[PDB]
Amino acid sequence: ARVKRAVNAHKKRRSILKASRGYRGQRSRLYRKAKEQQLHSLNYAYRDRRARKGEFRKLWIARINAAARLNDITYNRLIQGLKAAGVEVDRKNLADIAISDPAAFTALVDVARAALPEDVNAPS
Amino acid sequence: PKAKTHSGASKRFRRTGTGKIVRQKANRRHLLEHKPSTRTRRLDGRTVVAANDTKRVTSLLN
Amino acid sequence: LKIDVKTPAGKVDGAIELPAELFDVPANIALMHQVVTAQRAAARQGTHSTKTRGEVSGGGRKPYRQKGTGRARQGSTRAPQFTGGGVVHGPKPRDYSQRTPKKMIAAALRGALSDRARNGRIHAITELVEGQNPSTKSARAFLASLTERKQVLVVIGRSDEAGAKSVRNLPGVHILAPDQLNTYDVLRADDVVFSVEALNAYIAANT
Amino acid sequence: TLKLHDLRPARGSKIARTRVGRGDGSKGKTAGRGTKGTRARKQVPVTFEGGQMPIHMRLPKLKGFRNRFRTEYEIVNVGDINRLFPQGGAVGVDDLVAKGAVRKNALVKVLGDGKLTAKVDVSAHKFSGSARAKITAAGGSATE
RNA sequence: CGCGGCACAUCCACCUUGUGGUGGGUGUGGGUAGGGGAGCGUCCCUCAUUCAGCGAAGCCACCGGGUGACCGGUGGUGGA
RNA sequence: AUGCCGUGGUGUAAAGCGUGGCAGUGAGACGGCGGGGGAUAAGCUCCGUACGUCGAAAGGGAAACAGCCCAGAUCGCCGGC
RNA sequence: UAGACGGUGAGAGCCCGGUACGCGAAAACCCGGCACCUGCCUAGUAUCAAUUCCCGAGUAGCAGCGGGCCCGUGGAAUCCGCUGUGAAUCCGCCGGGACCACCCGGUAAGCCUAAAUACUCCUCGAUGACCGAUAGCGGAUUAGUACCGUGAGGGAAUGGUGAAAAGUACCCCGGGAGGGGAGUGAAAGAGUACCUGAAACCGUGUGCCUACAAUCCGUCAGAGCCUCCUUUUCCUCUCCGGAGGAGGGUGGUGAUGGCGUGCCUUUUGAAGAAUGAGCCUGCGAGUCAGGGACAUGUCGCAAGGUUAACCCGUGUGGGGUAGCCGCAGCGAAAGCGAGUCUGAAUAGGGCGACCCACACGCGCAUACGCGCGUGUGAAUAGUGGCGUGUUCUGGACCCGAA
Ligand SMILES: [Mg+2]
Ligand SMILES: [Mg+2]
Ligand SMILES: [Mg+2]
Ligand SMILES: [Mg+2]
Ligand SMILES: [Mg+2]
Ligand SMILES: [Mg+2]
Ligand SMILES: [Mg+2]
Ligand SMILES: [Mg+2]
Ligand SMILES: [Mg+2]
Ligand SMILES: [Mg+2]
Ligand SMILES: [Mg+2]
Ligand SMILES: [Mg+2]
Ligand SMILES: [Mg+2]
Ligand SMILES: [Mg+2]
Ligand SMILES: [Mg+2]
Ligand SMILES: [Mg+2]
Ligand SMILES: [Mg+2]
Ligand SMILES: [Mg+2]
Ligand SMILES: [Mg+2]
Ligand SMILES: [Mg+2]
Ligand SMILES: [Mg+2]
Ligand SMILES: [Mg+2]
Ligand SMILES: [Mg+2]
Ligand SMILES: [Mg+2]
Ligand SMILES: [Mg+2]
Ligand SMILES: [Mg+2]
Ligand SMILES: [Mg+2]
Ligand SMILES: [Mg+2]
Ligand SMILES: [Mg+2]
Ligand SMILES: [Mg+2]
Ligand SMILES: [Mg+2]
Ligand SMILES: [Mg+2]
Ligand SMILES: [Mg+2]
Ligand SMILES: [Mg+2]
Ligand SMILES: [Mg+2]
Ligand SMILES: [Mg+2]
Ligand SMILES: [Mg+2]
Ligand SMILES: [Mg+2]
Ligand SMILES: [Mg+2]
Ligand SMILES: [Mg+2]
Ligand SMILES: [Mg+2]
Ligand SMILES: [Mg+2]
Ligand SMILES: [Mg+2]
Ligand SMILES: [Mg+2]
Ligand SMILES: [Mg+2]
Ligand SMILES: [Mg+2]
Ligand SMILES: [Mg+2]
Ligand SMILES: [Mg+2]
Ligand SMILES: [Mg+2]
Ligand SMILES: [Mg+2]
Ligand SMILES: [Mg+2]
Ligand SMILES: [Mg+2]
Ligand SMILES: [Mg+2]
Ligand SMILES: [Mg+2]
Ligand SMILES: [Mg+2]
Ligand SMILES: [Mg+2]
Ligand SMILES: [Mg+2]
Ligand SMILES: [Mg+2]
Ligand SMILES: [Mg+2]
Ligand SMILES: [Mg+2]
Ligand SMILES: [Mg+2]
Ligand SMILES: [Mg+2]
Ligand SMILES: [Mg+2]
Ligand SMILES: [Mg+2]
Ligand SMILES: [Mg+2]
Ligand SMILES: [Mg+2]
Ligand SMILES: [Mg+2]
Repeated sequence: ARVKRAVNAHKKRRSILKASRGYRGQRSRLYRKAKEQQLHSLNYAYRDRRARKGEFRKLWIARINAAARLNDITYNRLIQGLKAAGVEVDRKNLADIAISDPAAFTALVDVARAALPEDVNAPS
Repeated sequence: PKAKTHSGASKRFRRTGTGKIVRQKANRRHLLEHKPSTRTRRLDGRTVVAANDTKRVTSLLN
Repeated sequence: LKIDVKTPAGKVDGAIELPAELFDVPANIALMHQVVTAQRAAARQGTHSTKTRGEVSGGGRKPYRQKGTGRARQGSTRAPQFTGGGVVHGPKPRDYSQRTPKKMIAAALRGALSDRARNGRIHAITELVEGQNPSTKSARAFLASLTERKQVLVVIGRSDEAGAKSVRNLPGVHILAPDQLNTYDVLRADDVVFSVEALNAYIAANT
Repeated sequence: TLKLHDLRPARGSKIARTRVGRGDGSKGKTAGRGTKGTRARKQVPVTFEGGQMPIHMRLPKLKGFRNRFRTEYEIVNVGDINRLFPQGGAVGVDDLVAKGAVRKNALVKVLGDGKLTAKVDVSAHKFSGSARAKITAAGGSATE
């Protein structure tokens, strides 16, 4: 029995050229260049769904470091003060309080300031 | 298309009763003056074909 | 174990006993799958061919110079990557006759007839038609008073040409000699219908 | 009832065939060869050991000839004359064939492995030395 | 490390007690050449069953699904 | 000093040894240490090393970096060290 | 006795050609019988003597050089060629693997012979787990045609309207080609460019973005605009119709920040400035034959397993013992045999055979099973099918020279 290869072969061709809409050039009109882009387009999501855990953290740190300095204490000494008083609030929620409610992030500063050791440069 | 056996290795290897392959030993045909009798006697008899050359001798007899 | 002989347009006249070493063998599934497969393979006519690059016509020369043009070197105009060249590893004429042993064939037939006789399907009739000229409207009605199913294997003698002609053109009726029972035909049928002259020829061929 | 959509092969007797050269998810482009040498396009013969003088030209010939007239004999031990014949009687060349201990149209020779108690009376070709003393020690006899 | 998903290997109790599933321990799963294990899709045949001029195949779009090859539902086109 | 050979303890699941099936591989590269040829030149050559990494190893660091340092990716997470 | 197959406006045993089953041949040729015709025989047979005659000539033998047989000139017989030499007619001559002798077999140098077997340009009738237009013959189409070559030779591409041409009367723009309106048809989303009509490639309309920006063309963040379906609280025209904004959501786009050196082959190492690819669609590469060889899965029978050719069957079924492998090994071999070879050796080795967990039994032993027992019934095991991996011979995974 001889088989025409065509009904089988057109199945991995439609589902590349549906996941390749929006690209510009030969990379959305031809099969041999949309396959080469999907190899790069799916690796750039596996590389970046793990990198973006470290890229929202990098923004929460900068938003805490900004709103800490409106209450004249560094980020170097706010996280020490919050770990000493036992406040286990993560940095996503510690940033969204600093944006959306400024009179509640202040009370987490006056707790981290008061729970800090008295001579921060003294050996301990 | 009936498979031939190698016509030379069937003069240099035979079989014992339990599937072993035996052979003879060399250095005993000529130049036997300077060989003492503790060397011509070690080369007498038949030994089992060694464990690393039993796949290329099976596939010549068979 | 005891199958009663029926008569065309009539009654039960006698009884024929089915022996146990021929109709009560246990049903072995993994053996009948090998005898059925080895029989449809013998039905393959095996007549299919293509041409290689050495039998497609022409192609004897080398078409152009190997160095100089900028095209790929090609060697023959009928090599298998050309449109119109020979087929590589194409089908040749082949035989498919497997070589199943005699005991694996006989003991799969006896497991096939046993599985029909265990559920009450072996019937025995004294003749299909009560004359010497054939007729189908009677033999359809007579096989409809026996069974009401779609597949019937009618085993009658070889020299009974009066009744063999009577069941040739029924839809879903097969006809075979007593010494031509095989495993693929009993297993297709639901209802094996012997003859009392034909069952005594199969039992006395196996003691 | 057993129909043809109820027959299936035994579990494990029909395993799939390894089609090779059909993608990187299976045995891929090189189809289990890898190399760029003789093994990658051709076959290396068995008799060839890279150039040095091979295993069938280093070792010498096995000594001696084969006999053109070696009349062999078939073998039945006296321990299976006992078990096949547990009550005695005449044991010819013919009855040993039917009982399944010797080949058709060949010559028999009774050896002596085992114990014999039954009063057998065996006719054969060319008895052993230890068979005329395990048969005459039970009242039997050994003719030709 | 914390919380969820999957896979293999062994261990511990249970039932036809490996032809194997159920339940929790612990360990383990980057990979080329290469070895082993298990599957998807096309086409032909046989057995059974089912849909089709009240619109099959094939082709196109859209809404969904599976750990992967890939699959399904609705509409449009079309004519065995 | 090390390294190797044997034995008695303690520790460790995925170590070993024997016999079959099927292999591939036999052009290696640079770094640390020990030496030969060279001019104690070389991104030079040829060796040793239960030495590493690459090859066949992505991630973070050395501005960029096959071979250096840290660490071995089963998948998810807008969570901590 | 017809449900084979095909046609008919779609899947038909009952519409048609037909099938099952029967009938049919003026003449021609083939075969068969009887006649005519043509030929042959009608004189030997049996016993007996053993003298004589004959029984296939430049042939056989021998020699020289070659050919071919398992046999590559070897110790080389039988068989055939050429060149020399060259017998004998039964007490004859030749063969039985140099050669002799004895024995058994046979009559060379004259001739003819059915059947079993090999083949298919062609003729009729059947069949396909073969192809369906880049397949299948090169050839479904002017096909060995066009075309190329002085020549021998090489050697293409091109099939499908519809059920039925009912093939768009007639009018309008136009020189026409082509269109529009009508019409035919179930369908013109079938218009002699014609069934279905994918992709590359090429227009047109439209929502968004784009003229201060250095972009393996993506991915993660991410504003803004457009589009379509909905809860809320309102306008309440409310049976309305969902009128407008806010909130949420699907789909399109993506100002803007972070990461980011295309795929493939070959390499110590490639984004490469090492090799390959302009794009798409189809085609293009571990396949077969054998009772082959080795392993392994699985079914059958199991001290046995199994048939080959062949025969009888309307088939896949039933027969067929020749054979192969198992059944006992050692040895160069004569051979001997649970043993055999080496040897002067009941010395030692080499290969090969040989069952306990008992009780009883045991010259019984401190104890411990050696020697030997009926079973207490220790577990050996091969052969043949079909699968898979590798392999041997063949073109042997596919393409490529001078
Ligand atoms: Mg885009
Ligand atoms: Mg992290
Ligand atoms: Mg010698
Ligand atoms: Mg000497
Ligand atoms: Mg040719
Ligand atoms: Mg050529
Ligand atoms: Mg062709
Ligand atoms: Mg047969
Ligand atoms: Mg590739
Ligand atoms: Mg290699
Ligand atoms: Mg190489
Ligand atoms: Mg290569
Ligand atoms: Mg040499
Ligand atoms: Mg892995
Ligand atoms: Mg890991
Ligand atoms: Mg691999
Ligand atoms: Mg429709
Ligand atoms: Mg189809
Ligand atoms: Mg789909
Ligand atoms: Mg649909
Ligand atoms: Mg459809
Ligand atoms: Mg080398
Ligand atoms: Mg080297
Ligand atoms: Mg080195
Ligand atoms: Mg080094
Ligand atoms: Mg150095
Ligand atoms: Mg160097
Ligand atoms: Mg170098
Ligand atoms: Mg790295
Ligand atoms: Mg490593
Ligand atoms: Mg790095
Ligand atoms: Mg960096
Ligand atoms: Mg920290
Ligand atoms: Mg029909
Ligand atoms: Mg008719
Ligand atoms: Mg004569
Ligand atoms: Mg001569
Ligand atoms: Mg010759
Ligand atoms: Mg002789
Ligand atoms: Mg004559
Ligand atoms: Mg003649
Ligand atoms: Mg003839
Ligand atoms: Mg013929
Ligand atoms: Mg024909
Ligand atoms: Mg063609
Ligand atoms: Mg077509
Ligand atoms: Mg011309
Ligand atoms: Mg018109
Ligand atoms: Mg019109
Ligand atoms: Mg109309
Ligand atoms: Mg219609
Ligand atoms: Mg239509
Ligand atoms: Mg066209
Ligand atoms: Mg069209
Ligand atoms: Mg601008
Ligand atoms: Mg820059
Ligand atoms: Mg960007
Ligand atoms: Mg290089
Ligand atoms: Mg490499
Ligand atoms: Mg470039
Ligand atoms: Mg390049
Ligand atoms: Mg190029
Ligand atoms: Mg290409
Ligand atoms: Mg393609
Ligand atoms: Mg021997
Ligand atoms: Mg001994
Ligand atoms: Mg096969």
